[PDB]
Order: sequence, then structure tokens, then C-alpha cells
Amino acid sequence: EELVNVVDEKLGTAYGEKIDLNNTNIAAFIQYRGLYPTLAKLIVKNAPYESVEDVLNIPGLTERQKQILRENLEHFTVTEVETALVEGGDRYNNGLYK
Amino acid sequence: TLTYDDIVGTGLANKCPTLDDTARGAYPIDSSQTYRIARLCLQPTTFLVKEEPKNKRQEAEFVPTKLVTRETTSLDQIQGELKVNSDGSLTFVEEDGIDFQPVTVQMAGGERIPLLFTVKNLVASTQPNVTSITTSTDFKGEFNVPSYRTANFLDPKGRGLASGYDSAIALPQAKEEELARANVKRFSLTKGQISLNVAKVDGRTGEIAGTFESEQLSDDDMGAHEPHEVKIQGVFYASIEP
Amino acid sequence: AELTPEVLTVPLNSEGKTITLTEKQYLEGKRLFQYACASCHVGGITKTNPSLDLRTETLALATPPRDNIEGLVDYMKNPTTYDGEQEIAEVHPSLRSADIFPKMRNLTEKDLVAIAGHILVEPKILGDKWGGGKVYY
Amino acid sequence: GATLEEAWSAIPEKLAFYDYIGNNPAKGGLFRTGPMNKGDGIAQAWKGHAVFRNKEGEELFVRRMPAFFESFPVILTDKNGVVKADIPFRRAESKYSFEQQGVTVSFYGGELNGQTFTDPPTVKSYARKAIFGEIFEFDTETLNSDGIFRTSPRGWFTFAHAVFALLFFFGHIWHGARTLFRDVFSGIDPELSPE
Amino acid sequence: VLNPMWRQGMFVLPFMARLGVTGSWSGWSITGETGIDPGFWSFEGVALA
Ligand SMILES: CCCCCCCCCCCCCCCCCC(=O)OC[C@H](CO[C@@H]1O[C@H](CO[C@H]2O[C@H](CO)[C@H](O)[C@H](O)[C@H]2O)[C@H](O)[C@H](O)[C@H]1O)OC(=O)CCCCCCCCCCCCCCCCC
Ligand code: CLA
Ligand code: CLA
Ligand code: HEM
Repeated sequence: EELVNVVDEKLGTAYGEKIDLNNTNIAAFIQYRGLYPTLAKLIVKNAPYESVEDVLNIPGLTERQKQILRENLEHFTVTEVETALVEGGDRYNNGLYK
Repeated sequence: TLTYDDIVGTGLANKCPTLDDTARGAYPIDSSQTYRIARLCLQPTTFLVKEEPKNKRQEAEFVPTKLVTRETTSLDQIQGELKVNSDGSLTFVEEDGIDFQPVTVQMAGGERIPLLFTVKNLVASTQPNVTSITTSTDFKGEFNVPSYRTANFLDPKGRGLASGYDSAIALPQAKEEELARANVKRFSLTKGQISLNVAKVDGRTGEIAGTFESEQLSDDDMGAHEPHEVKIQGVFYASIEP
Repeated sequence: AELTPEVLTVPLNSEGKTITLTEKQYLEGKRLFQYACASCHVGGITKTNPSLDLRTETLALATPPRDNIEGLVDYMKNPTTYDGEQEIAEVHPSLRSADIFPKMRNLTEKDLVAIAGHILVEPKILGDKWGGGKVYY
Repeated sequence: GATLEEAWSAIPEKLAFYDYIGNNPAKGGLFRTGPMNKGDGIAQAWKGHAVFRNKEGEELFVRRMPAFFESFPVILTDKNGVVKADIPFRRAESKYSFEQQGVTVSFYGGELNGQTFTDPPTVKSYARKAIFGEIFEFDTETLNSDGIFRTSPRGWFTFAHAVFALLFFFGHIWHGARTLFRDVFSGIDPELSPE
Repeated sequence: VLNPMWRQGMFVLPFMARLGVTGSWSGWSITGETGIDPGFWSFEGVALA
């Protein structure tokens, strides 16, 4: 019977160390060679992935794109979708600007 | 035929489309036709808040409430593929649209009960063996109701969920525990459940209107108070196309 | 004395060559940067889309590399997202698209090289104050 | 030649206490009506010095709260002023959160002694209360404290022979002036024009 | 039901009922009604009066 903050806790999972495909703000996508712009719109769109790799099998991904993801696969992780983190279409615009 | 400069101000854009009394003429559904919905609209009128019954255990009540925020209530522009699965029943799966209007009605007492009138992630279906939508047909299904507020949001005094001061703050050496309710802000997720019966249908237009009744929950307020139950009533239009 | 020669010297090509610079060009850089418009872009952020900044690192991770006194030139000539996937020419000042953003007409390879050098140079002095806004101000 | 434990369990009660911002006279409030006790409460005992360890093992310090602030964000700086831990506000772009940097707390001396706490919540907590100096255990129930500081006698007394003395010089200026001009006191003297 | 005026230590409001003022401009009554709110002449009135 000990209620606890959700974001704070999920900051304790691998979510805080890497990029979370299913939750993480779409903004943390620029920090790598050519990912942000489009790949992200597809990374972020496209259902939530149970496995970190199911990224590679995304409908219509390009022969090059496919590559990139593979290449960057290093930094992606996953944790249960977080209701509090995804609701409000925050993932597109978290409220965090420079 | 009406321009925005013609309808703005009437507080009409909050009341949505009617179908004149040339209805009852069922819409010819195929089973050979894909079919989708165009701007499904739910205009409401009756907000009832199930009265937090006193400790006594005899039939909890559903009091009537007064609307506050003028006209910021109705919801439409909802669209979604209208599935025609086996046994000839129609299931409508909403993909997106304006559907989360935040309203705050004033309870019997002076209470200000705020809920998030919404029919999001909606999956409504009707009766089986139906090749035609008519005064007969009806739709029942589930919802998804987040919470009045987003993830960020700072209650006065700075606290918050995905941000915010994190504690008692104003009170430094105060007694930590018992404020848990306030400090850690939990975030709710619950089911809705509407019900849609048609009353006016046009055969060609794909248009169909009728009354609806949604029963959902109110404001979790991060953790503050246990939400209050709410039933919602009003008419709804919803044009159908192939 | 403080605005020294090499501190005014920056990377030219994705291959290493350095163009160093002058007090003259630098100036046009300032004059330019602002005239070429800091209106969204004032200081070192990006008001139309705050997610992208002009800090040295950010330009490196761009595609193609955009930290080259060269890079920025292609851009200003023809613009591309951080994908380098689709030309953003119609929504961004560019010589490719002058008829949209007038200020971009009177611009020249001389004027460009300058506004360019201004971008790769400013960080060197201002430190973080370049990328950040409000916070560092 | 002593256990870091025997070390702090060595330090004397009363003294740790002095190192508790809660006695630093300034922190009070002009209307904060009472004795320092209906504030942090009744000090019952010293818990122990709280040294915060990194996940890497590095020792950290809670960057204290300077007398001027009633509010304050806890920050754990590397022994050399560097920043290795904090309690985020944005929390969506957190780079140094206790949880993502595995902060932790051990205790030497006090009553807590030789104990350590690991769970991200309590570790945090213990820190925020460390920003006050030496953590302690206050019985608040008895007097029913509020959770806000008050100022020490020394504090009041000063503010006393303060507004008091700052006024008296006005009496000085007033009587001195009514001592010397006891002449004009009545009227200006109907006679005029010379000067 | 279990908190009618008389327990709450009501002394003057008990009368507003005898005569007839059953409710307050706030949608409630002493019987425990709903939707029906008195005219100006409702508790508040009697007082504002
Ligand atoms: C209303 C009527 C007005 C009439 C107006 C008439 C105008 C005439 C003006 C003439 C006088 C004004 C100029 C006086 C300057 C005196 C310099 C001074 O301040 O002297 C400087 C020192 C201060 O020492 C302080 O000491 C502190 C700590 O040191 C001490 O404590 C440390 C530990 O923290 C160490 O232990 C250290 O060893 C130990 O010395 C810090 O170091 C500080 O930086 C340092 O300033 O004061 C001292 O020794 C001297 C003793 C102080 C006497 C003060 C007399 C009145 C004014 C002070 C009242 C302040 C409180 C007001 C309360 C509210 C209302 C009154
Ligand atoms: C007119 C008659 C009358 C009656 C029957 C009541 C009855 C009541 N009042 Mg009330 N009240 C009245 C007049 C009355 N009031 C007036 C005129 C005022 C304005 C000053 C108030 C202000 C008031 C408040 C603020 C409250 C009440 C409350 C109440 C209720 C609680 C009982 C209580 O407080 O009494 C207390 C009983 C006593 C104190 C008994 C002993 C007190 C005195 C009479 C003893 C000494 C009398 C005299 C001075 C002796 C000296 C004589 C001399 C020769 C030496 C009760 C229903 C309470 C309530 O229910 O909700 C608000 C309450 O909070 N009243
Ligand atoms: C706030 C400024 C102020 C003003 C406007 C007055 C005005 C007055 N005072 Mg007075 N007084 C003051 C401050 C002031 N006082 C202070 C701080 C004291 C210390 C107790 C006094 C003590 C005093 C006495 C005992 C008397 C007066 C009296 C008077 C009245 C007659 C004039 C006088 O006595 O000489 C004015 C005196 C001065 C202007 C002092 C000169 C300043 C010093 C000597 C200069 C040297 C300071 C030094 C160089 C600074 C170096 C700084 C260093 C510490 C770092 C007159 C109304 C008389 C009175 O009213 O009785 C009828 C009287 O008997 N005063
Ligand atoms: C005139 C001087 C300007 C220069 C030198 C300049 C330079 C740049 C550069 C280098 C980028 C890409 C950053 C990166 O990915 O590393 C960029 C992006 C961008 N710029 Fe500018 N810019 C200028 C003016 C403007 C103006 C006036 C606007 C106003 C519309 C603007 C709007 C944008 C937008 C919206 C982007 C993001 C592109 C996207 O991802 O859609 N810029 N700019």
C-alpha cells in the first residue's frame, strides 16, 4: 500500500539511460546520424514494439532506412507503454522547448 | 449553405446537424462494400453525476447538474472505418477526431465536478443480422478515459506528476507521510461505455442521427479525490459513406 | 587581441581543411546573420522549431555534415531537413528559393561564406550561451 | 585507527545539532508566532551523518541551503563542486536523476548508524532533509508543529532592540528639538520681516 | 437522513421551513429535492432580505 510517481520510477528503468521506442519523446531522436526528420515519424508512429528489433520490420521501411535502424539499434530500448508518458500526444510535443 | 461568418456567435457550432422527419428509411449496407464514417458527432444535453452515496447502503443516486463552461461541451469530427464483420453487424473503430471536450458541471451542493466528456479509442458495434441501419439499430462499446489533466501540470504550490516541485515544499520540516495523496501524483486510465440508438436515418445520404448515453468517470486530480460517476445524454448525428 | 586569428579559424571541409578568417568577414557575418534574419533564429536557438539548434555538434550530426564552412553553404543555397531526405527549400530561406524570402536575394557567395563563418565561430566564444536560450541568457 | 562508524558515533549529540540550519536564527519569519519548537518540532535525537554514495561508489555532498531561501532544489555535487545528482523538475529531459544515476545513502553514527538505504524514494527524501544540515528526528505531534521554521531568542531580541532603538533616536530628535525650541513651541512670534 | 438541521445545531433556519422556504439558490432543499430551485425568496433571499 505504497503509491509512487510513475515517470520518476520509469526513469529508473533503462528509459533513463537510452532512447525508449515506445515512450521516449520524439525529440531525443536527433542525437544520432540522420534519424530525426522522417525515420522518427515512422519510429514514433507505428505500433509500440514488444522487442527492440521489431523496429526493423516496419511496413515500408527503406532499404537504406532499414540499414540505419540496424546501425543505431544500439541505443534503443523498451518498457511497458507508459499511459502517463504517451497520453496527450505528448510524445510529439512534450512541452519541452529550448 | 452557411458560412462561418454566418454561424459564428450562434453557439450553434456546438450543436450538431439534424435530419428532418423523412427518416426511418434504412441505409443499404452491403457486406461487399468497405464503408467508413464521416464526422460522427455527439452533441450532449443531460449531465448526471452519481451522488457519492452516504454511508448507508440503499440505492446510490444520479443527481442532475448545472452546466458551467458555456458550450465548450459537444464533440465531433470523429472518423473511423465502419467494419462489417460476420453475422452482419457493424463495428465502428474510431481512428481520430475531436472527442475530448473538458466540461465542469456544478453538482447539487456547490461542488464543481469536472469530467472529460470523451468517446476516445472508441469501438462501437450494433445488433447482428443487420443489412440496414434504421430506428431499430443501435451501438454499444467501450472507451478509454485518461484524466482531466495531462502528464505535466503543476497544482498550485508547485507539485506535479511528470514535473513539478515534487513535495510539501512550502512546509520543510513538516511530517512527510500523509501528504502522499498530494505529492506522488498517480495517473488514471479507465473504461467508458456509451450506447447509440438511431432515430432519424436517410437512405442515400448515409446520414443517421439519434440519442446517446455515455457513463464514465470524472476527475482523478492526480490523486486528490476518488472520482465521481457520470452519465451523459444528448442527440448525435453521424454521416456514413462507403 | 581576444578575437584572435585561429579562434576565428574554423573547419572548411568534412576533410579537415581550415579557412581561418578576417575581422572583415566576421563583421559581415554579424551584419548578415541578423539581416539574413534572426527573427525566428535570434541568438542560438530556433523559434519556428526549438528542437533544432545551431550549436557546432548539432551541425555535425546533421546529414550531410553541416559543420563545414562548406555545409551551411549548400544549405543556404539549397535547404534540407535533418534527414537530408527531402529538400526543405520552400519553407526555408534559400537561394534556390529567393522569390519567397527577399532578404535572400542580395545574398552572394561572398555574403554567404560570411554568414556561414559567423555560425561556426560564435560558439567558440559564447560557449553554451550559443545553443541554449533563456536558461543561459 | 577507527571505523568510519566509530568515527561519527564519536561526534557528540549537541554538536551535530548546532550544524542544523533549523537553528540558524535567520530562517524564521516576522509573524511566525512562536518558539522554535512548533517549527521543525521537538528535536528528539540525531539520526546520523548522511553521506550520499553514487552508484559508481563515489562520495557526494548535498549542496546546502543558504540562509536566504525558504525554497530550495537539492543538488548532490561531486566532492569537487561538479554535479552528479539532483531532483529534476522537468523530469522528462533529466540527465542526473537519483534513479538514473543510482544515488544511495548510508548512515554513520546517530541511531540510524551502520544502516544504508537504497530505494530511490527514501534516498531522495533523506537528501532533501540533509539540505538542512544534520538530519534529525523531531517529535512534532506533542506540540503539534507546522513544518516551518521559527527564529531563536537571539533572533527576536535583536529585532526587538531594533525597531525600538531605531525609533528612540526619533524621540531623541523630537525632544531634543522640543527641549531647545521650547520658545517657538507656542507660536512663531507675531513680529515679522527682519532677515 | 442522519444530518437534518436540528443536529447541526440549527436554530434559526428551522423556521424558514415552517413558513415554506425549503431551498437555497444552490439547487438543494431540506426535503432533499432536485432540479427545482425556489424564486428569489429562498434562504439567501430571506436573509439578503
Ligand atoms: C535609528 C537611529 C539611526 C541614527 C543614525 C545615526 C547615523 C550614524 C552612523 C554611525 C555608525 C554607522 C557605522 C557603523 C559601522 C560599524 C561597522 C560594523 O558594523 O562592524 C562589523 C562587525 C560585523 O562582524 C561580522 O562578523 C561576522 C562573523 O564574525 C564572527 O563570527 C564568525 C562566525 O560566523 C567568526 O567566529 C568570527 O571570528 C567572528 O568575528 C561576519 O564575518 C560578518 O561578515 C561581519 O560583518 O560588527 C562589529 O563587530 C561591531 C559591533 C556592531 C555594533 C552595531 C551597532 C548598531 C548597528 C548594528 C545593528 C545590526 C543589527 C540590527 C538588528 C535589527 C535592528 C537593529
Ligand atoms: C435567541 C435565542 C437563541 C437560541 C435559542 C439560540 C440557540 C443556539 N445557538 Mg445561538 N445566538 C443567538 C441567540 C440564540 N441562539 C444570538 C442573539 C447570537 C448572536 C450573539 C447567537 C450566536 C450563535 C453562534 C456563533 C452559535 C450559536 C449556536 C446556537 C446553537 C448552539 C447552542 C449554543 O451555542 O448555546 C450556548 C449555551 C450557553 C452558552 C449557555 C450559557 C451561556 C449564557 C446564557 C450563560 C450566562 C448568561 C448570562 C450572561 C448570565 C449573567 C446574568 C447576570 C445577571 C449576571 C443553539 C441552537 C451555535 C450553533 O449551533 O452554530 C453556529 C453557534 O456556533 N449562536
Ligand atoms: C541621526 C542623526 C542625528 C541628528 C539630526 C541629531 C540632532 C541633534 N542631536 Mg543628536 N545624536 C545622534 C544623532 C543625531 N542627532 C547620535 C547617533 C547620538 C549618540 C547618542 C546623539 C547624541 C546626542 C546628545 C547627548 C545630544 C544630542 C543633541 C542633538 C540636538 C542638538 C545638536 C547636537 O546635539 O549635536 C549633533 C551631534 C552630531 C551631529 C555628532 C557629530 C558627528 C560626529 C561627531 C562626527 C565624527 C564621526 C566620525 C568622523 C565618523 C567616522 C566613521 C568611523 C566609525 C568609520 C540635535 C537635534 C542634543 C540635544 O538635543 O539636547 C537638547 C544633545 O544633548 N544628540
Ligand atoms: C537567414 C539565416 C538562416 C540560416 C543561416 C539558417 C540555417 C539553418 C540550418 C543550418 C538549419 C538546420 C540545422 C541542423 O539541422 O543542423 C535550419 C533549420 C531550420 N530553419 Fe533556418 N536558417 C536561417 C533563417 C531561417 C528563418 C528566417 C527561418 C524562418 C522560417 C528559418 C526556419 C527554419 C526551420 C523551421 C528549420 C527546421 C527545418 C525542419 O526540420 O523542418 N530559418 N536553419
